[PDB]
Amino acid sequence: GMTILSDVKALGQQIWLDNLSRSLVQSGELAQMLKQGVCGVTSNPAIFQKAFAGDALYADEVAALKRQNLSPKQRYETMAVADVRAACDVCLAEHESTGGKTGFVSLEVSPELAKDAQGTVEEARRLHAAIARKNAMIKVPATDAGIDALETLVSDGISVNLTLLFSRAQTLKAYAAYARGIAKRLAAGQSVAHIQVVASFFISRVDSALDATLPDRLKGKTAIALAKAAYQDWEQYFTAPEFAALEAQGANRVQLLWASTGVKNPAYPDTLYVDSLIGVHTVNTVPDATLKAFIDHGTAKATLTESADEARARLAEIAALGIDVETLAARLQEDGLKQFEEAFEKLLAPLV
Repeated sequence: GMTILSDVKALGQQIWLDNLSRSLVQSGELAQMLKQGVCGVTSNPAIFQKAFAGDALYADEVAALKRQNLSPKQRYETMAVADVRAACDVCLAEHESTGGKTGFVSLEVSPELAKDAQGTVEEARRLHAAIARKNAMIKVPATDAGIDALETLVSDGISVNLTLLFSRAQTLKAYAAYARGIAKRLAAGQSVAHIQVVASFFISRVDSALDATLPDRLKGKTAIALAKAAYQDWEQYFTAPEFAALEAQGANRVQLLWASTGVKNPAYPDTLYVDSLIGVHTVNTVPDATLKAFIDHGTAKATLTESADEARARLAEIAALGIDVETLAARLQEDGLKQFEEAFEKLLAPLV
């Protein structure tokens, strides 16, 4: 039942909605979610493509914007920034109530910037200013250029959702970049206590890539095993003396955020990923059908740290089979970028 969201909060995990649209906010639905236990919102270009195509409240806004001398991208950004502003306003009471730890809304930069660190910084600073809300996160793909940009943006005091992570190694590189940016601010006497970063580590796409060729004892296990190992890495990195010296001065840890947590394979229970990944100081962003499945028949238990030995043993067998999860991660990141660019070009066409 609905109280499960609060039960998961008591276990230390925030549940965010992996959807955004003009009607979600305007209808009052988001506000009612923010009072039932939902704690934030994520978007991406595919989410906006679907929203723009299906939500009747965009029609008048597009007609208005087509009367102005604007590029398709600016028309999109005006629409998306307006949705994000409005959602931030709905989430602001939640955000302020925790000292700025919850109640975030994320907006992703253009996919074409993913390998351009300077361009990413420029667009992220611009979108941060355009939204003009303390609870907005700018969402940046975790390419090498994105990790470069993360350090700069953190040093600028901007909260970031670093996305398209599939790799434990790349996630550790992101933590190090974050820490460098925090250290910069502390050295300059600048605030750090409101800077929040999440590392959006993708789940279902790993199983989708591998399961058809895995042996039976591993089908549907790899993504969860990776996530459990990533969380062990997180505990080690953020408790170490190096980070503790920053946390003592007000720095926040990065948090892992489980993304792509809708189940794609009908052979697995629809709550598999949510049920399996609950642990303290994490986030899980879910699509609306998964949110409703979890409310209906999910389970709130601290599963993320259970049986880490088995997770390791499974990852050892994945390697034994010749699957290099680092090569896989790079391929999944590049393919996610291609898919997001396709979605973005698809949403821009009707805005010409």
